[PDB]
Amino acid sequence: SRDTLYEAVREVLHGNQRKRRKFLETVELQISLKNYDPQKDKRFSGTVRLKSTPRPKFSVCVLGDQQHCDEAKAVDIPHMDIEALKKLNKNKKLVKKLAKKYDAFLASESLIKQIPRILGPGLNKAGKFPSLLTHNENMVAKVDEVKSTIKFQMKKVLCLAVAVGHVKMTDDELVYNIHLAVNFLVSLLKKNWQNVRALYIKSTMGKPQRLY
Amino acid sequence: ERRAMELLKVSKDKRALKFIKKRVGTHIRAKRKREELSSVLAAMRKAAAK
Amino acid sequence: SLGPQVAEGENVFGVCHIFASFNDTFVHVTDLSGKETICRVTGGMKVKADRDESSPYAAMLAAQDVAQRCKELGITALHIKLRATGGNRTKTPGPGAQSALRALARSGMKIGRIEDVTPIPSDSTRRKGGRRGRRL
Amino acid sequence: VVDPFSKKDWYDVKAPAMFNIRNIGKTLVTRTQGTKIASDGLKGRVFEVSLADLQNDEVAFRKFKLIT
RNA sequence: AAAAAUGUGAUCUUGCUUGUAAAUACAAUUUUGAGAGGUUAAUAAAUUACAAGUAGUGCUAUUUUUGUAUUUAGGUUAGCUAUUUAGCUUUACGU
RNA sequence: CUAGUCUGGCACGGUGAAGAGACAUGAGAGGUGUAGAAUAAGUGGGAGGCCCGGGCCGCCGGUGAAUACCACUACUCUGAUC
Repeated sequence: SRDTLYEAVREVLHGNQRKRRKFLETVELQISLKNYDPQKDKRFSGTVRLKSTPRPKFSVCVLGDQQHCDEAKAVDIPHMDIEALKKLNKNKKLVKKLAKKYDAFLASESLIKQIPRILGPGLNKAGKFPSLLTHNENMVAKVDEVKSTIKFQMKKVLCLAVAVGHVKMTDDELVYNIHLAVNFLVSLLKKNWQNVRALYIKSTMGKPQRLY
Repeated sequence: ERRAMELLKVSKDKRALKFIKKRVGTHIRAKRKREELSSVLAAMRKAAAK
Repeated sequence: SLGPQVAEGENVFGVCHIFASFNDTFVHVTDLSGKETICRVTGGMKVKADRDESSPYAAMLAAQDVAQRCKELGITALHIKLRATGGNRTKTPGPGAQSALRALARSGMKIGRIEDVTPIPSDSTRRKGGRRGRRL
Repeated sequence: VVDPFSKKDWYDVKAPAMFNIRNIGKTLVTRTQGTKIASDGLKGRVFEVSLADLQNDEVAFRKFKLIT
């Protein structure tokens, strides 16, 4: 459990061969896992926290019958109170497509009378649990929830992928994200000696190329 | 020292620590030598990368 | 233990050094040189008695067993080197060879040349025995 | 527990052109397994081929000795 | 068995993996008829139920209507063959 | 209990070739449960961006997560050794 040292961890400005598109790209962190069983009780999962979150692209489900409902319509999202929940019945799961369609949900003062129910755990470790600490109020912080925290999980492919960088925000805001990302990964890393094989570099879309 | 580098390549940390301890002496010297060999192993890995 | 050569054109040759003394019988099948063997049986394997190792029925059974083992490896024809006791004592083969040469013929083994390779001495040292001889 | 005569190849025995019949027979030869050489193991051997088997239309009582 | 939907953060009962059952004929019979083996057990085979992980899902888990009433009952699981008329397999496609 | 003697280990005291066994590196082939016109190749992908106003497959009908622009990966052979 020893991957480390920040003497020469710099000069990440070279992104001409990777990024030549019009829009802004997502530089991701991936790793190759070894000595891990996919099906049994071996579970590698956790919540890595960043301070300055660059740009996670994901959709947010918004529900409410208050001023939040009136102010969330300026985001130009298809917001709808009860017919949107009526559209998502128990038929879109019988249909083979995934009946989730949202990576985030709402937990605010409109649904605070409906939230204290028996429904507890779920996709909290997957990272689909709204809370008041991470700004899921959605009248002003709906735009700010585009910049949200990150999390990671495992599946049967036996690989890891998380979004830690974006070459809008400069690399001075991303280097501290790299510091905190590896600082939480070493702390959150059963007995497993040196799981870190090779940290990957990643952009939005493309072809393979080796650089550490 | 090249044998200790080969033990670092085949990743046997406990046997490498015991071997470096048997060669140089005390455990403080062995722990410092293991970290110095890991640092130059990372330097050689960076040199083999570019 | 298989023959890759053609079965119709040419049959696989070997030799058998048939040793037959008065109380011992070998059936030793070897190649044409003699350095590399194929199989070898003794009378003690068949009969658990040293008084009748040179038996005609046991020699017939041993010859049929060696012929079956030889057809398992795939050698069709055999030359017959008929050894005897030899030396300075006697020059007479045992009675088991007369049964064994008929048994290996009736078992289905092709017969080539038959000759003796008995170590016949011309002029040698003193024969084992006293002046008066074998008293009984 | 294994059969000894399993990994044995068969090499054909050749005669010089001054006689009639080219082929004589075959003899089990081990493969070239690493250090040892099959041609080195097949260095000194002596066969026994009669004159009637060597030359076709001649006498039969005479014999020779053929070294390989 | 298919359809309102308040819900339990909107939201279904898990084709997978791991631990448990307690089900899952005997005989004929290739050594062996008998008492175990090495059935069986333990305990990574599988169909059903429980819990975990998560491939399966926001765990746990909820409600209205329809399938009412043509309640039905009979029957096809229709063949192959022949130009047509028609002939005509208890279903062989090793038999 | 020892001179003396025997044996084993450590440094003095290296090299070239063949044979057997184990480990690692640079590369090229490399993926067909149901189903889909197609080795679903792979996950966060992305509805689009590349090149010279125009070029590609899409989103998806159908699979339990579908092609361009970012990584060598669970893993099967070829494979040259400072």
